[PDB]
Amino acid sequence: QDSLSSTPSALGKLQNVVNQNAQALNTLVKQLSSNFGAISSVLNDILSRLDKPEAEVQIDRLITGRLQSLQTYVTQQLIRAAEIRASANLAATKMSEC
Amino acid sequence: FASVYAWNRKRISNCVADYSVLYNSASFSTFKCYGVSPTKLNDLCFTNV
Amino acid sequence: FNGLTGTGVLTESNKKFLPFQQFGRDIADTTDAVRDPQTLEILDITPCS
Ligand SMILES: *[C@@H]1O[C@H](CO)[C@@H](O)[C@H](O)[C@H]1NC(C)=O
Repeated sequence: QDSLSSTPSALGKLQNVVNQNAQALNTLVKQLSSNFGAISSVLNDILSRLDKPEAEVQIDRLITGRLQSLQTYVTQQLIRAAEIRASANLAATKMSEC
Repeated sequence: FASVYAWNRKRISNCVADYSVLYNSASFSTFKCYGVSPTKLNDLCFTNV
Repeated sequence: FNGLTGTGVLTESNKKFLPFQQFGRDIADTTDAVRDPQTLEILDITPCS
């Protein structure tokens, strides 16, 4: 009890999971600020200025970039999920055997 | 009007801009817009023109 | 608002805007507060449910 209450790094393993997940979401949201070659990162600003054929060119650039950003996020989550599953399996084994 | 090598520039600010009077005119032979649609200009606001 | 378009619920803001500031921004580069161009009132912008 005294050790935990005086050791800031004692629960680093659990804090690391929280930090990594928060970081991933912050990255995903910040990608919405990228132009990806478009005149603007904001769809409403594109639609309010350009007509259909011109807007479509600009929108396609944003779709490509945002779709890639989302695919990156999901892939990383699947990999991290596998790591957590392995940890949970070990914890379950220790519960039974210890 | 100025010569093209010594072209004139005028700054326009702090005013209401009606662009339809120009676009719907029959007196202009060329009217081409870039980065913006000519039919949406009246819905927009700019810092300077 | 002065060419800034979007959809959401507008409410009175508790954000202490300075006299020169016209709008606030989120990390997604979206507007989450504006100054009304006629009343100079600060409004929060919340996305519709
Ligand atoms: C016009 O805008 C000014 C602020 O710039 C405001 O004080 C005034 O009351 C407004 N007039 C009307 C009719 O809204």
